[PDB]
Amino acid sequence: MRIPLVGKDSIESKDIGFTLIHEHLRGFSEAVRQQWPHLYNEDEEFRNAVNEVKRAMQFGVKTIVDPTVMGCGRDIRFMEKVVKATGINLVAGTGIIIFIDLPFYFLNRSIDEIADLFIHDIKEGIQGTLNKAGFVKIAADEPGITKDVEKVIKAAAIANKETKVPIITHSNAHNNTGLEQQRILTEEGVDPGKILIGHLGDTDNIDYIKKIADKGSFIGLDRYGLDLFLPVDKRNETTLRLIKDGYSDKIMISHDYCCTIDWGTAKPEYKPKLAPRWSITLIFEDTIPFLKRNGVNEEVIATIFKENPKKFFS
Amino acid sequence: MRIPLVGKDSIESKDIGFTLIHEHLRGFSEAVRQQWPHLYNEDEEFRNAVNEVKRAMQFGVKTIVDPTVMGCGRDIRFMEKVVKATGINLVAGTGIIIFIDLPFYFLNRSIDEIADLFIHDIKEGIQGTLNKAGFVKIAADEPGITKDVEKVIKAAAIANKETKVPIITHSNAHNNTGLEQQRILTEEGVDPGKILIGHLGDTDNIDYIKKIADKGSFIGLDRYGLDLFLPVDKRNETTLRLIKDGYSDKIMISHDYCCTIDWGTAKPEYKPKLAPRWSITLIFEDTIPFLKRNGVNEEVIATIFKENPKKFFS
Ligand SMILES: [Co+2]
Ligand SMILES: [Co+2]
Ligand SMILES: [Fe+3]
Ligand SMILES: [Fe+3]
Repeated sequence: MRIPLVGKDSIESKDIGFTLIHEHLRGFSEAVRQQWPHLYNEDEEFRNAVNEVKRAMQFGVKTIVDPTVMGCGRDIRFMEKVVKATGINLVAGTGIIIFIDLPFYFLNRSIDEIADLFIHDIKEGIQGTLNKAGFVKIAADEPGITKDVEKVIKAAAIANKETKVPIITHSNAHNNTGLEQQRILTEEGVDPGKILIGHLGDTDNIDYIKKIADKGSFIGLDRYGLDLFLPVDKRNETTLRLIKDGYSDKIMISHDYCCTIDWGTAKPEYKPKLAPRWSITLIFEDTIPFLKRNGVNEEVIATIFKENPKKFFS
Repeated sequence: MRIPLVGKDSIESKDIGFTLIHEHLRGFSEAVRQQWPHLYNEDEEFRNAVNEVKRAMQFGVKTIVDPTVMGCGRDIRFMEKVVKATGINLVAGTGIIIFIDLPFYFLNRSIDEIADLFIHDIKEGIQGTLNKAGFVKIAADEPGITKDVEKVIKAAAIANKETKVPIITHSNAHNNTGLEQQRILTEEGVDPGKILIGHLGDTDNIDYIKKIADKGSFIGLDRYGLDLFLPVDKRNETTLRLIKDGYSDKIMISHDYCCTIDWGTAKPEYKPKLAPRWSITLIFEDTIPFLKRNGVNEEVIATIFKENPKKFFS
């Protein structure tokens, strides 16, 4: 019974079914929400999350993997309520999202101490519940591999070696952070096939993407719907090029959709094409249809959304 | 009725009495505590805070100012319970402690939006209660005045100009951050006498300290008890030198004691003199007695602990 699920008994990885590997039921900054609760509306967040999950299930999604962790407001009790309302298979994780330095708590603390937090969540449970973490999430972005970023990467390696759960990353597609994450993890003894290097869909530098896939890790053509990083069409072109080039067995596709996020809204940009609705089902309305009529068959779709997650969690 | 108090009616500034201007009932990283509650024990924190406050009151402390804000785990409900248990006058504040960048929430948000959070806490109340903030707290440290640090400083200026509450700072005594905070705030129209530049007691560069006091702001000879920054004796010498040099009317003394903090414990260092017990009453056991027998009279003590806080909040 490999994979722990929020609010359910654990399931064998072979039964994961059609999976969205990188979605967020909700995201927020823990410190801002604790200090200024007036900014938030949990009931609206809950309604939005339930609606999106139901829509995903209507398109045949069986399992959602939610890599919300420390820094983005992971709340296992909110997740379990969404499960109760929908019946979705939901995989929660553990980890830390930082781009520069760790919080003040971590002053004078070792990599082992950080790893112990992840292992606690995997083996004992999350936030005082018996819901266990099924993967580790880590990050790097524009600042690159800082001292503290490297500490978290190495802690994730320790957690993987002890518990065998896979690792999902956040990277910046325009620097080499994804490649660096992969290298540091594999040097620490992590199987490359247990790593998903995230946010690679943000670039059309296909050689960089192929380099990571060729080293053995899954490539996250996630953020489907955020044209800020790269338009859906260019993403689609990149996705289609990778498929016709033979990389289906390394491709993971998701939206990285946040049913509710607290980030300020950026300046809008309007293109000659009307922006597709970023949602947890955009790949069913745009990407998958775009793919199909470009010649890619059902077996490729099954590889990306079923076989690849199965392997990842196997 | 100038100064709001946690769990009490507001008091006139003239009735503040003997005040500890910079103490923490509790500190923690919001994100770490939300994600790994197993690391914390609120009942122990509560017992420790109540014990320390009671001991302070036995030495004649009437009012404690607690500059725990976003980044250090401000919790108004915990504070109100401590008030109920002790009867202390407790002044809570608003603000943000960052050293480099703001949390992800603040992407694409203006200085005005940040100021609005502080003004909400001052005028409406803290964390969904009717307990209001009586000052703004801001920080800068080893990284200096970063873009985001400057945004928070300017937001504090807006809050002060609108509400007239004073500003307490965290600075690094070994760079010019305190001087920079003072300059930026005064350029934005903040009265220098409404600013306390914190952590200046960490240095024995008296000329730097005098420079800040001479520009009109209070000088925080806080961290009494943390020999890491500077031994008590050297602090005492610095404090005594400043007094005999005429700076009593700018000096503010506190411990910056945290009844419970979640920071990892640093490598211990042992000096020929046994380390004095860092606590909220160390100045009653060491500093004030050290001062008195060095010739400083009761009027100086009243200036530092009564008249100066009165002015600050007037
Ligand atoms: Co990400
Ligand atoms: Co400080
Ligand atoms: Fe994400
Ligand atoms: Fe402090």
